[PDB]
Amino acid sequence: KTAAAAAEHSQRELDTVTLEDIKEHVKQLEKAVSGKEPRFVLRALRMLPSTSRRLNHYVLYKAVQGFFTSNNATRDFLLPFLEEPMDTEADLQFRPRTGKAASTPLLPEVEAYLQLLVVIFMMNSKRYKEAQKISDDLMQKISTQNRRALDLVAAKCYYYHARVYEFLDKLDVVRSFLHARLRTATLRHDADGQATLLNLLLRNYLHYSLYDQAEKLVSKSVFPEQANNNEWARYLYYTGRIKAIQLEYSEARRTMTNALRKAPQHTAVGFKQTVHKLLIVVELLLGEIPDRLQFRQPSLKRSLMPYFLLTQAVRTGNLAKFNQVLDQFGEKFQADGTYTLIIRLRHNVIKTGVRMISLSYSRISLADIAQKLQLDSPEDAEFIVAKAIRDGVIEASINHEKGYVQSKEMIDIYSTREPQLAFHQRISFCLDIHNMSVKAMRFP
Amino acid sequence: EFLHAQEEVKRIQSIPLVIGQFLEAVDQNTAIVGSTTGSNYYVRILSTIDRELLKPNASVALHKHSNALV
Amino acid sequence: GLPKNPDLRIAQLRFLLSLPEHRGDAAVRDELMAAVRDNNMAPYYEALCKSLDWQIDVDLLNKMKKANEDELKRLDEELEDAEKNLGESEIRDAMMAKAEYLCRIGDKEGALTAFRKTYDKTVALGHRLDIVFYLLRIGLFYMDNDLITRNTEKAKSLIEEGGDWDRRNRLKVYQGLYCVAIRDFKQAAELFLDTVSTFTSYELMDYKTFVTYTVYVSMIALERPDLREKVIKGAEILEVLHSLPAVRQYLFSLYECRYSVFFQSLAVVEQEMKKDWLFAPHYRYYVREMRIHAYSQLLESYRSLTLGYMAEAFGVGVEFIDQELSRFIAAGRLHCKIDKVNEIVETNRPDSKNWQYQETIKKGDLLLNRVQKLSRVINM
Amino acid sequence: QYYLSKIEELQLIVNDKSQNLRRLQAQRNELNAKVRL
Amino acid sequence: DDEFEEFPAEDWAGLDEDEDAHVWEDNWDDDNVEDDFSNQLRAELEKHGY
Amino acid sequence: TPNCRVALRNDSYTLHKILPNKVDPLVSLMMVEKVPDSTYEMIGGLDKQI
Repeated sequence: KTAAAAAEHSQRELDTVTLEDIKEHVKQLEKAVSGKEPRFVLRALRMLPSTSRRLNHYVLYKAVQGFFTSNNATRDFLLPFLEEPMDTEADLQFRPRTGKAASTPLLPEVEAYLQLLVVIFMMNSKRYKEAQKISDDLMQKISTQNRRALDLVAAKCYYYHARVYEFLDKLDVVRSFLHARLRTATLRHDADGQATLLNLLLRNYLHYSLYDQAEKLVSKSVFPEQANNNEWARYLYYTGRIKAIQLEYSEARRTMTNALRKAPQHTAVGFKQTVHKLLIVVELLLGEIPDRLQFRQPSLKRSLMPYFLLTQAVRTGNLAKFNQVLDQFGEKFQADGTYTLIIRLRHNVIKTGVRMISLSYSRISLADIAQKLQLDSPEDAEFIVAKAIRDGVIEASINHEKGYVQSKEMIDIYSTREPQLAFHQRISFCLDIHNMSVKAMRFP
Repeated sequence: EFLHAQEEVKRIQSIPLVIGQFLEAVDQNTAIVGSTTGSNYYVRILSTIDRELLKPNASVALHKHSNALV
Repeated sequence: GLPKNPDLRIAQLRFLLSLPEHRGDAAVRDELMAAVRDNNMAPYYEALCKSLDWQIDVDLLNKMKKANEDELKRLDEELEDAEKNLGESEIRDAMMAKAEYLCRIGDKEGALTAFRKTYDKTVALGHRLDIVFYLLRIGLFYMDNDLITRNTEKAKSLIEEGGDWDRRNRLKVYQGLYCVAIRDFKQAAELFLDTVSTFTSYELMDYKTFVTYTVYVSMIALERPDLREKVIKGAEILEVLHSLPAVRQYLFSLYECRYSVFFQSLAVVEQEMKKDWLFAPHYRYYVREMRIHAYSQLLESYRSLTLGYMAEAFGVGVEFIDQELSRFIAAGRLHCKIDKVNEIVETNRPDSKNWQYQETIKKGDLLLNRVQKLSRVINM
Repeated sequence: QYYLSKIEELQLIVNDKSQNLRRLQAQRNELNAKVRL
Repeated sequence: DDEFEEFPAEDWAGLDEDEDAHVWEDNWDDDNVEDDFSNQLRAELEKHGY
Repeated sequence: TPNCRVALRNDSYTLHKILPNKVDPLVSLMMVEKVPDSTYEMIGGLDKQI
């Protein structure tokens, strides 16, 4: 019994440590209300998920009954919804509010936080109906109270609300909520809330493959630049994916590499896996040879080994081997949603090989290119080089005599100037950096 | 206006220098030098030139009438 | 420092018996001749894979191992129990004898344990240098690249800072990490031309083997600039090429740019590197990189050299040279194009300005990527 | 009072931009005083 | 701090071996499969007759 | 403080700042020496004399 008692006492001590973390959060909001500073609010929201992975029904009920010294609708909602365990030997001195603290009404910020914390705790417990009810109460309270600092909270609140509704499969129904809060955020200039709601809407259109509506909304909805880093990364990745579906290739590669760089390197393992697969497929379709250093990703070895074989097949120009490996391990490609693109690469391998061999050779025979890339037909080789030149990916031309292709030339007026023309945005970066400094040099 | 003033105050002449050897940098904004004719006197060191070439006992240059570290 | 060198030899023999199945008759003979000796039972958990589970010496050889290890263990117990010698005393060399027993006789695990033990115990300059050397030698023995990197890191960071004229005794195997790895291009050569050996013939199995490593590393390194004044001028270099005629043969063939003998000698070089555990560039930098350099050297100062004549000036098989050129142009080097309808090699060598311009725009791309990442770092 | 809030946010932006704007002027004036000294 | 498990986190289920377990840097060509060069040169010498 | 260095003025020569020592660094070594270590442990063979 000694070992079990010691383990239970230790886990109760960690429960009390988590309760002290929640108490520190409450003190953080007391300070935030005192100082009118939402940045330290952002710190509280950043530090919540770190401790979110270990909570207990009993310690949550402890925090509820302690913080709600004055009777309130939050306590009345948590009393039936939160199912604390049976009697526990450990109790704490629950008296945080006395006198004026109990007399003063509850803070809307801490109310939104208790609601969001209850919904995250319900999802951790794998409950759905109580979580949706708490989230509805949260959005109702945030809509009713019209303070400026609340909408910054409302951004991540609506974010996680729609994430819950995605598990609920109410991800279609929550669209009305998303659009209503979008209109409220448009009224209140809530850029972060707007960013969150567009991210949730884009994930909804992804889960329903509603890509035509997604692109029609993205092409008209302006996304805030100064938004949160994570929301920016999610939005940019979704935009890159939909551009890849739309065949917007240069924009797709730009957006996907930007999203990979914007994502935290230490975290976002699933996001990283998705961006590796996206870059592999899209750049192989482009013929842009995939980055070899990316294969050293410790979390993507098994997923990229068939991707490595796909790269090898793209370079070689063979068909049967990669068709076999797709029949073997193409189900994950279908789950990722690139299998249509997978077949598109399977049949554009010849295009990519033609680009590479045209870069290799000056005047290559059409018969030679057909033999190299398994065309076995002079007319098909001529058609392929025609299609490459009309696409403008390469400079290989056609002379119906034998297949002549022009070579390069020495550097002209603009060939030395295009780098400076495309790179002199350095001073634009400098000026935005200086303006950010001007904004962020508060003295007190 | 302030960029103009900053780039305007940066004239520092320094064309007609003379040589009188430095003794050592006692501190910043203070120093002691020995002229060619001797006459060791304490001077003020400007911030334009510093340790990068302010080695202890190397011959240095001074202003014609100001004998100041240039 | 002589120990772990015959161990290196037996490790290379195990390599030759295991990886190439062509050597499966003479490799067995040399492996047996050097494993029935050297007390190979604890270092036979690796040898069981190729040959039988255990050669027929079990009783006698295991008795010898256990008796020797027990005698050394008794000696160590006496020194560490009856006598309270601590720190700067003979207990340090007693534990060195313990580690020598556990290494030259026993398996690497006990040797590593005794090493780490005395390293954490005594931190004197000489003791620390000796143990760092032993750790590097055992790591390069058992091909623990992690251990090799660890000892190399600590030595190059702090251990070699304290104490001089011994880095000259250690760099020859400290650069073996670059030697065994792919990095045979710049760093290995730059720190490995030093012809100051800690022993006349040890560490890397010989001074001749040391020279062969030098020649391979330099050949990977560069083509033909004032390499005449860098390695050819080396008097010891010319002497050792006199000692090894075929080595002198391919080295002078590359220097003279005579491809007819160069390609045969280069194939011989690749075959020799196969028989060597330092075979990391199995498909990248045995012969393909060297001939990339050679072809660059050849077609540079040329504009349109015919495929048919460059083939006979560079071996035979015009089709073989054509496919090689196509493959290497696809690889990226060999700055030229092929006029197939006329079978010509039209090079495209940029001017100094043009090529350096290209390098600057490449680095501008890389650093725009860098500054965009840093702009991500800011504002978050 | 919501247009009042919007005007207050605009005033906050102006104040934040004017912070470093005044600080840069003050420190450059200090630099000019230093060079005059 | 969260790991963003919402995006599909399909960890690689092999956990068997690192193919490039050392610091070797591979190239797109380095992983082509052939009988190296010595055998190919031998075949070239044979087809030319020596 | 006596036996140190000072800064003076141009005409009136009034004091400016009491400079650190300049006489000592310049002529520290003429025919004398300050205290070395050369401890008696190094001294050997003459114990009956020391």
